[PDB]
Amino acid sequence: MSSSKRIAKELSDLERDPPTSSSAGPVGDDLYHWQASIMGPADSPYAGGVFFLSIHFPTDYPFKPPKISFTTKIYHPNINANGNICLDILKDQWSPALTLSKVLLSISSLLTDANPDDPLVPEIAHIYKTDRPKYEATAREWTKKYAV
Amino acid sequence: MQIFVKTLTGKTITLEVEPSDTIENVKAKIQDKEGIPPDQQRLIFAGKQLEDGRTLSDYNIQKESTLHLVLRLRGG
Amino acid sequence: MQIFVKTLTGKTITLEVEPSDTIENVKAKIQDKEGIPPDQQRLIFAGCQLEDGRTLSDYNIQKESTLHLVLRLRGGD
Amino acid sequence: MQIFVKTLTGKTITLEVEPSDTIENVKARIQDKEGIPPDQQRLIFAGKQLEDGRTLSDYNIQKESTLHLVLRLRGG
Amino acid sequence: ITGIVSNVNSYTDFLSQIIQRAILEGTALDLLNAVFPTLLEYCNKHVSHFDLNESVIYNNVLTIFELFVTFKPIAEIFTKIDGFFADYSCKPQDFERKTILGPILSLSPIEAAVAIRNYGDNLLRSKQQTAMIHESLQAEHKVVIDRLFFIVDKLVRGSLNSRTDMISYFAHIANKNHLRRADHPPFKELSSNGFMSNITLLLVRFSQPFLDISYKKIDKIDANYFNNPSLFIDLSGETRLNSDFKEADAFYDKNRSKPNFISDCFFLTLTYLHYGLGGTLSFEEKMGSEIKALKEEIEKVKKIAANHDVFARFITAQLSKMEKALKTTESLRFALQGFFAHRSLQLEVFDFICGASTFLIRVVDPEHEFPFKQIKLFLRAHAPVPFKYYPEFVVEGPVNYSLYISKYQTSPIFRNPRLGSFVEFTTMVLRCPELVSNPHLKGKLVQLLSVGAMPLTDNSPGFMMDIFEHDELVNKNLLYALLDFYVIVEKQFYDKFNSRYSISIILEELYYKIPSYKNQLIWQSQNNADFFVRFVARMLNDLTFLLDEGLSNLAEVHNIQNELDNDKELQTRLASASRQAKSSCGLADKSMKLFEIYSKDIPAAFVTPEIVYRLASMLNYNLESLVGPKCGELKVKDPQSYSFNPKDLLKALTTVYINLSEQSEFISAVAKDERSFNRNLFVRAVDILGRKTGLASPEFIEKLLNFANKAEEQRKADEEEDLEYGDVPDEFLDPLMYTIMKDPVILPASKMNIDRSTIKAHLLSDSTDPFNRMPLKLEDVTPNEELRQKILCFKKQKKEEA
Repeated sequence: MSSSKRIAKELSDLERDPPTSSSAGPVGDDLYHWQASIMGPADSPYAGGVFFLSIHFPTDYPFKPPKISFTTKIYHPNINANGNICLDILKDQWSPALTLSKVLLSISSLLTDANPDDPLVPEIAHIYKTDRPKYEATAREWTKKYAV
Repeated sequence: MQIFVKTLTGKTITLEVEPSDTIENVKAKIQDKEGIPPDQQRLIFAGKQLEDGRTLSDYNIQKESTLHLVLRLRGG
Repeated sequence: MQIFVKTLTGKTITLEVEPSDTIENVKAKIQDKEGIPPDQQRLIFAGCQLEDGRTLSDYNIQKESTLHLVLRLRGGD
Repeated sequence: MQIFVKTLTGKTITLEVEPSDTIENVKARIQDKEGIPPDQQRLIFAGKQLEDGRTLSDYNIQKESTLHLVLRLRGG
Repeated sequence: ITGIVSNVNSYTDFLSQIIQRAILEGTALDLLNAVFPTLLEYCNKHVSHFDLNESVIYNNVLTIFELFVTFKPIAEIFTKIDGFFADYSCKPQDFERKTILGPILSLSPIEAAVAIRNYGDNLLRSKQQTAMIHESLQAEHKVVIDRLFFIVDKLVRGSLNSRTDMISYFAHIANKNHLRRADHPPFKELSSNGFMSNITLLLVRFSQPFLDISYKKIDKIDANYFNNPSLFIDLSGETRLNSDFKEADAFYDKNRSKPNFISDCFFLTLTYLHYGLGGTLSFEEKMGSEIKALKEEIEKVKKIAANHDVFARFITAQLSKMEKALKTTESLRFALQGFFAHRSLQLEVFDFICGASTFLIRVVDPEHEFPFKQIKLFLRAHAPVPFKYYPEFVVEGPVNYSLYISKYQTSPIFRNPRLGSFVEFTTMVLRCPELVSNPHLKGKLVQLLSVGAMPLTDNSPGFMMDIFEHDELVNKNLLYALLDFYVIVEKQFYDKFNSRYSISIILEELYYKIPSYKNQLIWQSQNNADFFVRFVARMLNDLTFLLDEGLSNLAEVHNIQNELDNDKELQTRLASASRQAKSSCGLADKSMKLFEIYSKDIPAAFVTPEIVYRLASMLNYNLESLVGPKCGELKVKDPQSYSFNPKDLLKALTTVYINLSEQSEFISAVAKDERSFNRNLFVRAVDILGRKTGLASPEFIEKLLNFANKAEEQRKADEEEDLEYGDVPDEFLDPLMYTIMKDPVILPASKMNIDRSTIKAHLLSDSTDPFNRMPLKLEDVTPNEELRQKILCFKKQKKEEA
């Protein structure tokens, strides 16, 4: 009734139209734990990096935004060591009309622009507001560490 | 330019604009009545964001088009 | 308004605040009734550590809210 | 004439006064040596809250009596 | 002077007339200014530590005051001694050394050097060997206490000036020492516990006349004590119960009235309750961890060889000062317990509390006749006035003392018939939320009631169960309060479940032993229905992820542990992963056990349409974690530590199905929960219960296998409906559910079609439209009868081939 056919429909349309620099799907035959996979934008030091996502839908998913975290360790201010994502539409800006593909559009968009005024890490936000040569270096540095 | 913008509880206000304004120049005539920060300038126009750092000449607001000002609760 | 601060020893103090007051201004009150300098006083609200430059005009308006007091100490091993 | 004023913290101060003095002028003398603003100050004699425009002879205050100052409760 | 102290029993007649010499001459205060400072001189410098060990010496000094304090013309003027009161700029640790009253109040067995004298000679004496150390000192302690009370009473009854002075003397001590309640107080800067505990006892013994068990002298204490500003207790910064500063400062201004020693001495006692013993009890409780931290520091250093001559003597002497420091703390933890176990002192303290509890209910009483007639039981504006303006240490003080002292088997709370006055107060707080708006204060009240309602080791009813039965105030309204207070404590947030762990114990015990509450229950299910469903929906909703958090942290315990199977902040988080999983593995059992007992007797409550979809989801997903690989591969070391006993938890979980098994709706619900339904799940749970021998009956299994078979024939018929409806027109699909709308209603804002039930769950979360962010209410809708006629038509079209 409540949950399953909503999830399977959004799965089906990504199987119809796959995202270009992204890809997502379930972890095996467990419908309520998926796996996403993205590539970084070319106008970023996040380029060249591939990132995997730990995904957990809740039991009231079409009416609660999901719990989704990163797997790869990244030099990013809006991402902690847990891979928690300080993103707006993952919270009270949620609408049930939102598709996970459109959610994944917002994720690389945060990797594109990097809104610093929600400092999930304090130190990286200070580096980004002071020295772009320090920030853009270490992101490609930890890309070669982790996101290869 | 007479354009429209509406709040959560039903309140809407009236103000002027220009075709060569910016989205914070929309906001520049938003804190002149309420006194709200331009970091909280939040526009929900048909399911997508209207970004603040852009100009007005990209976001297809026509004569007396209605915008949607909700205050932000950003952070974490 | 007034808000709550809960320490990790199961102690609860209250503190009347103004939304104009800074996080530093909050730390200076809790300084006097806990004997702790504000450098050691780390705060958590909704998981996110607050910023010294910020105020209570910045994080999630409601009265009767409750902070947590994570005690970072100066010294380790 | 001199009088004695006692605090909640127990500070004991002397004060040269006159029986016809207004109480805010007395509180000005408290602010004169201790800087505490008069709207904050609140004085008790004989277990009674006082009034600013009155005099000492209105409240029958004999010399070298004991006054009690309550700092009215400041906020956060 | 010195030989006067040494031979005090010989000079006691010779110096008696010389005291009497100056009484008739009126020159009495002159030599009084000469004796007691020189007496303060002789105790401070000629003896390095005037203490309780020098059994010759302090027994001399007590009699010296007894030589004076009998004389009525002297005790009326005793307060005029040089150095009687303290300095305005006095350090709070320096009361008890520069005061005439200073040292003799500090005679107490809980001093460090006395604990060095009487514990450090052997650290592992037995539990029987422990007790004889105490009563050697505890009976000697009563000699100290009772002789001081003889002194201070004649100071009070000496004059009208002098009883004012002792109130002034105590107020300057308490206000310098609000930091005793801090988490890590400056103990070298505050007053000692021996100085604070002794004075705490004396004000209680002043209360004994007008705290009699007849309770007719209760109107001697003014309930109007706080409307007027306090001249003695510094209320500045002291948090009021249900008022902020600005209303209270107006409430001093409004209503603009004499002081009275009766009311003065009473509220001062609660200050020395809270800021005295209340920090002292928190001081003892940390020494379980203060010793535990200290042993690991020394254990690291003892593996180090010492060669480098500058650094070898350092590391050698580094341990030796910590040796005495370990000798310090281990002496003190053994010292404070017997002080807290000396029940003859501990009775008077708890006698003061319930008597003061009788006072507080009289205040809440609008007729103020509580001690005779029983009380009849937004929140700030409707609050009673006097009460809402009282401070919070009148409640926090007693309940800290009550939560702490119940760890002792020698509990003075236990077998006290006067106890029930407190629980009348405690019920009344949790009944009307207008009294205290603070929930964290109310958490320690409801944490206390579980401690009073724990079954003992011999499974006897707890020491409030007789009080829970025989108190006509409590039995009317304790049930409605606890069910209400379970809801509110919603208001990450990892303490909101600590209070619900305390409620669910009390809900379980009252359902077992008191049948009237069970009768009151059921009637609340049948005739207070909209209230009780919110309690069920709340307790259901938490349990959906309590088991998930227990799976989350217990692996993360291993992940910290296997990291040390190769810094201390992970070990600091290892305790954080411990208790939060302990609360996860704990509360989930306590929640599940309440479903077992309620479904047994009120199953018709759980079969409402608003719960039956929710409940079958929660049961099935919790089931698969237990029987599946997740809890099975999670091999926890000593599972009785976390009480992670899913084998025990399963028996409850299966019984919930069996209790609900006579309801076709619950049968229809579980077959429609395809998120976690399978026939094989229960079949797995058979042989799991087939492992725990005798834990489940074969008929218990047979009823369960009857349930799963009826569930399985249902869902096959359910998908039989699904196979006859394949390809489907897109317009007949609910654009947030992607299923066929039963009741298609039209959105007014975005003009879209939606099911009634779909937007209802949206509007139960937010009153905004999901498609164009417009405001939206349930009354705004418009039902589309026209589209549902085509839904009626098209469903009959596939019936034409079905």
